[PDB]
Amino acid sequence: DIVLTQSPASLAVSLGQRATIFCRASETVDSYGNSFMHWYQQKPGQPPKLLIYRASNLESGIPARFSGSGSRTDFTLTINPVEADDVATYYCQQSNEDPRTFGGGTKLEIKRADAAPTVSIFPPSSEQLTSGGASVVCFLNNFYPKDINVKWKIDGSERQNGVLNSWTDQNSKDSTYSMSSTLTLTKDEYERHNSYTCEATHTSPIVKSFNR
Amino acid sequence: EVQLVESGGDLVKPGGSLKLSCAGSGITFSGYGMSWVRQTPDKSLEWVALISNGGSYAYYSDSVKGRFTISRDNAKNTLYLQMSSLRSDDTAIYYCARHKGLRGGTNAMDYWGQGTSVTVSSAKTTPPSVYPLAPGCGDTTGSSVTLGCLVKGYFPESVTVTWNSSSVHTFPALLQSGLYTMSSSVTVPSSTWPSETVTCSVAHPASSTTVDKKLEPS
Ligand SMILES: CC(=O)N[C@H]1[C@H](OC[C@H]2O[C@H](OP(=O)(O)O)[C@H](NC(C)=O)[C@@H](O)[C@@H]2O)O[C@H](CO)[C@@H](OP(=O)(O)O)[C@@H]1O
Repeated sequence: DIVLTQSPASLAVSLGQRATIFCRASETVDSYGNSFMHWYQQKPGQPPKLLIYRASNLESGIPARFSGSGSRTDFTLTINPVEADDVATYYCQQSNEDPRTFGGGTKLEIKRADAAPTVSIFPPSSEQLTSGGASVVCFLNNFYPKDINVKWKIDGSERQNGVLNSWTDQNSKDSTYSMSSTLTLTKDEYERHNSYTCEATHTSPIVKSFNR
Repeated sequence: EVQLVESGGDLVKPGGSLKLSCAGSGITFSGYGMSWVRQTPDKSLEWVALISNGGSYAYYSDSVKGRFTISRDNAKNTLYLQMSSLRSDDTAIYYCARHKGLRGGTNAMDYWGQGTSVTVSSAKTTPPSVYPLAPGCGDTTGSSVTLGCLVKGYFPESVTVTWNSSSVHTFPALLQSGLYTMSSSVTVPSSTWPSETVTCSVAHPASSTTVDKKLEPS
């Protein structure tokens, strides 16, 4: 079986720069005077899309900023100039031998200026209270870099878990990240407390709070 | 006008069976090899199987040989994957893909279906509860207002949220207890809300559930 190894696993690049992604095969993928390595792009919530076939041929419909080269065991995909739109995972795949195999993927991320989140907080909806549960939701929107810390305080005291935090993938237009933080509790516990605070750090923390 | 239309994905018990279908709209499969590939929950891509133009030649990955069958019917412009002896780690999004048809060797996968989701589990189908996330009626705002929908207590994973009214943010689902929770947000100009309608539409095919929540203040 031909094993494919991609490098690097993730690469950060500034808008307008050249991005180069590498794929090494464990044995040659050449035969009949061609190289049977293909490259695909995958954006979240979308199926894979063919970029380059047979190592060096641009697929019809694909932007000209994509190109590929190589032979035998070494292959390169180049994106030049990189656009905000190119955030995705990129895969190499060989068809010289069955079973056909993919590489592990390389995530392309955009390097960008720091940005503070816009934060929104939502008490439990009456619908949910009516049902018997209580979730308090915080959105931290359009921030950079991805590394941010969120903490909840209930009546001044930090709730560490029953907390679910989920990040989006990098935004395809402005290159920021967003995340949701949800504190789930019992209705009874919710109504036992007064002050609820979601706070973002990373320091001058950004805060949103409400009282019952 | 090209689309590969997949169906059949569902929740299935371990050891169970399931048949996926992929039919070409505005594109012919006749003359071309085809493959199935899956994306597991870690988001890696894994090649599953292929089949030649007329179906003379079939090949299977090591992980599915002896359990899955790839077939096709060119008169119906359709590709199939029959799955049996299903196990937990078959849980994935399954894509069909047509191959290019070039001479001089093998070919890349040029057209891909949207993906159909398969979950292998003993757990039961539970529809989602959907709750609106809107600021309070009095609350000061501006220049934009952030709204959302909280989707809670569902299984298996595949739900789609669509907004009708704007930057939409989609937050991946997480497992709480035995069930999934996800949220979605949208940002709209202050001046346009609550005067203009904003609605989140939540679909969970496994339970045949479709919920529309109109976002109102408070
Ligand atoms: C050597 C070769 O052609 N390999 C290709 C392989 O071929 C399988 C099979 O395909 C035809 O049979 P039908 O299935 O009956 O069409 C072919 N017959 C004719 C008339 O050409 C047979 O000779 C041949 O054995 O199939 C795969 C894809 O299915 C090809 O891969 P790509 O799709 O990636 O190109 C492979 O090149």
